[PDB]
Amino acid sequence: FNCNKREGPCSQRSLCECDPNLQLGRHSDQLWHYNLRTNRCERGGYRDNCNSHSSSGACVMACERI
Amino acid sequence: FNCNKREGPCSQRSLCECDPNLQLGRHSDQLWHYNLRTNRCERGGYRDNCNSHSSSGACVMACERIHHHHHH
Repeated sequence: FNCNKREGPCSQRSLCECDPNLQLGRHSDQLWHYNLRTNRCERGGYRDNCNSHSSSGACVMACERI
Repeated sequence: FNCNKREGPCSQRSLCECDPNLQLGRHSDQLWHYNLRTNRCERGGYRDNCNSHSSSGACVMACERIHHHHHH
């Protein structure tokens, strides 16, 4: 399933299940990513990685589960 | 469709059809948004608006390419 925002769409799956450490595009400390091991969003994102989010609240809604 | 990223998911349509001027979350100069009238990705976006993108390339692919090809 696609993880590069430049190369195809990002499924709802991809937003949370893409490895956030894939260095796709420049890194930004103003973006956020979901950590599937901890079930928490954390600061930082690679801007062309499907698992990169524009805000913490965007990431929480997209990916964090109870 | 939903446009508030904090309150629900963003559909593929919402990425491109949400009004990019809707002031949902704090503005960021480094985000991008899609202008549906001109079919062009432009600089700036509001962090909690579904039409806010992490890079120009992300916006181009989702909106100038995919949405523009399919939406009718």
